[PDB]
Formats: sequence, structure tokens, C-alpha cells
Amino acid sequence: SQPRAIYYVVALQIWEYFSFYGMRALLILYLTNQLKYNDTHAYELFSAYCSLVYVTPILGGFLADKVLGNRMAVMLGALLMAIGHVVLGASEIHPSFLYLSLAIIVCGYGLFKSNVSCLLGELYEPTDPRRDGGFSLMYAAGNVGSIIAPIACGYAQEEYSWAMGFGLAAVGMIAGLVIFLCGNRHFTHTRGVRATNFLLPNWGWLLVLLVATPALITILFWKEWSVYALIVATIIGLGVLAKIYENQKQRELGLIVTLTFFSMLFWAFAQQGGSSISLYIDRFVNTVPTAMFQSINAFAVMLCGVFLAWVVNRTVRIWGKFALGLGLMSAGFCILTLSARWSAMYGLPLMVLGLAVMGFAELFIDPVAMSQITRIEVTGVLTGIYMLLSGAIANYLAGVIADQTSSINAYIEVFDQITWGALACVGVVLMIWLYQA
Repeated sequence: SQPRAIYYVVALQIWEYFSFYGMRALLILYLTNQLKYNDTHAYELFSAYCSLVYVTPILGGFLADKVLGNRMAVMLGALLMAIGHVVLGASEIHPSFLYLSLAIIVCGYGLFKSNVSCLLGELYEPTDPRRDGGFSLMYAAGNVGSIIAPIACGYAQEEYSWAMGFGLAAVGMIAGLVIFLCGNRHFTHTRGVRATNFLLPNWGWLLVLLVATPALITILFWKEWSVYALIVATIIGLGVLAKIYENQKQRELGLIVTLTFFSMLFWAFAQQGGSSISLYIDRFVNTVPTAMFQSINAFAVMLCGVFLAWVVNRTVRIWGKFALGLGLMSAGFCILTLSARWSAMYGLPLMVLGLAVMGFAELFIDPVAMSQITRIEVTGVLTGIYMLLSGAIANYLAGVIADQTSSINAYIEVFDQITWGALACVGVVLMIWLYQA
């Protein structure tokens, strides 16, 4: 019972999410298994990917805020992502096509994330009730594609080849793109730039897309450089946060810093969960295995979300929310660590449980880091810095935790340790807002 363009953006979200998360499902697995790549190199690449995927939407999603509009930069984000996924099928020739494909998709996603959010944002007026139902349709559609994808790319891989899998990701994105580009009625009117800021006609934008691509290619390629470009972006975000420290009297600011810190540690555990458990899985297992477990992440998230919207102070709220998210990440890793050491050491689906509780909490925290940002004291920037630290830094940290994993005894080492550590985060949170009350 919504407008036309909403069904469109919904379908494009389901197919884009399908593609991306199916690929990222196969990513670390493929990377170790048919590569020639050892564990740690694969961890640095995968990490690098996930992390930059969280970085580019800043500069990328802005390209549609200023010169391009939210019509063009989404179809561009989607084209970049499609071609990236396709070149990512041909990756088996040379250590080129890999970083090529990955940079094309980091660029594409870089556009598409914030561009599609702002694009749906440009449809409804500040009257429509159906606005919220459309964004919750974005939630649910995206997450449905999230449970569907790794089982689709999964059953596509092993009974055919990695080719059919990654090309199924590409094909999914292609169908999402066909679905979007078919027709009209979308808006945001991309225009306005005619030639030079400093020598900056279209040549500047060609240069921007092209050159952004190998700037990303060799960063995943050298991968030493990978770590450092974040450190660049990091001194940037921190210097800016520091600038944000206008007067205004009272400023939830530093306690939002507190937020983005605890959510950073959180996402380190969550993403590293994704990769380390992705490899751990096929190596120790008590119909297809492997990459289809990211589907139980997505599915636990959907269960918990369905029950969340089914259920319904800046003190009691944030207290409980963060302490519960952290608490269940920890518990998930306790049940997971005891899944590994019970499956083996003295004799597992309880690992499925561990993941399910990891999603179970994923639900719980970071609406609150995001609610608190929109509610601040401008707003759109704060969530950029947040997405930087929390998204990026936590994905590279996820990568490091992974490095420090790479047998079953080491895996158990890191899982147990991050259970007591996630729990340390919980405790500190509990203490904090208990003392707030």
C-alpha cells in the first residue's frame, strides 16, 4: 500500500544485500582455500575489505550530496558493485583482478550505502506515515536478503564451483540493478557541475572514480598500506571530533565517545567472529557446510528484531542496551568457546547457538549509538565519524584478533579470552550507568 519507487528501492536493497553478503560469506573461505593464500594474509585482506567498505561512504556518499544526485550515484554505486562482483569471478588470473574487484566494490558500496538511504529519504514528504513503514521495509528486506544470500551463494559454490557462487552474487546485483533502472519516478535531480573549482570539470570526476579505484587496489594489494590509510582517516576523524568540541554548555558528547568506543570493541568481536569462525568452522565440525553459517547470524538477527519491534530517559535506556549487547556477545562467545572445547577436547550445534546469541545482541546495540547521535546538542557528520571509528577501526581490529588466532587450542584461546573481555566491557558499562542512576 506504498508508492511505486518504494517497492523499487526495497527490491534493489534485497538484491544488493544478497550479492554483497553472499560474496563476503564466500570471501574468507575462498581466500584461504582456493587462493594459495595462508591464513594471516587472508585475514588482512578480508579485514581490509570490510573496513574500507565502512570508510568510503563518507567521501563516496557525499558525491551524491553535492554534485551528483541520489538518482545517479546509486545507479553508479550499483554499476560499480556489479562490475566489481564480475571481475571478482575472474580473480583466479594474477594477483591483480582480486584487488581490482575488491576496489571496484568498495567504491560502489561507498556510493550506494548513504546514497540509497538519502535517496529513499528524498521520496516522502514530512507528512507521509508510510515513510516509516518504507524504512522498516528497508530493514526487513535487507535482512531477508541477508539470511537468503549465504545459503544461495553457498549451495551454488560446492556443487558447482566458486565461479557460479561469485557470479551469482554478480547476477543478483544485476537483477537488482535491472529492477531499479527499469522505469522512473525517482528524484533528487543530479546536476550543477560548469567547469572549474580548480581545473575541476568532469575530468575531475573521471579522475576521482578511476584514481579512487587503484588508490584502493594497491591498498588491498600492498595491504601494509591498508592499515595506514585508516590511520590517515583516523587522525582526520579525531581532529574533526576535537574541532566539534563549540561551547553550547552541556555536551552528551564525550559519553557518545564512550559509546563509539564500546561499540568499536563490540564490532571487533562481531566481525572477527564472522571471519575466524568462518574458517574455524570447516576445520572443526561435529546439506552444505561452511559459508552458510552467516545465514544463522542474519537469521538470529531477524528473530530478535521481530521480537524487538513486537515488544514496545537517556540513562536507564543506554545502560541496559549497551550492557545487554556486550553481555550477549560475551555469552555467545562463552557458549561458542565451550562449543569448540566440548566438540573436541572432551566429547557442535552449540556453536550455532554461539553465533545466534552474537546476532541476538547485534540487534540490541547500535540503535542507541545512532539514536543518541541524531538527538545531539552537525548530526550527519557525527554519524560519519561514528561509522568511521566504530565501523572501520572495529573491522581492522577484527582482523588483528583474527591474526592472533592463526590449532583448536589457539581458536579456543581467542574465543575464551574475548568472552571474558567482551564481559569486561559489559561490566564496565553496567558500572558506568548504574553510577549514572
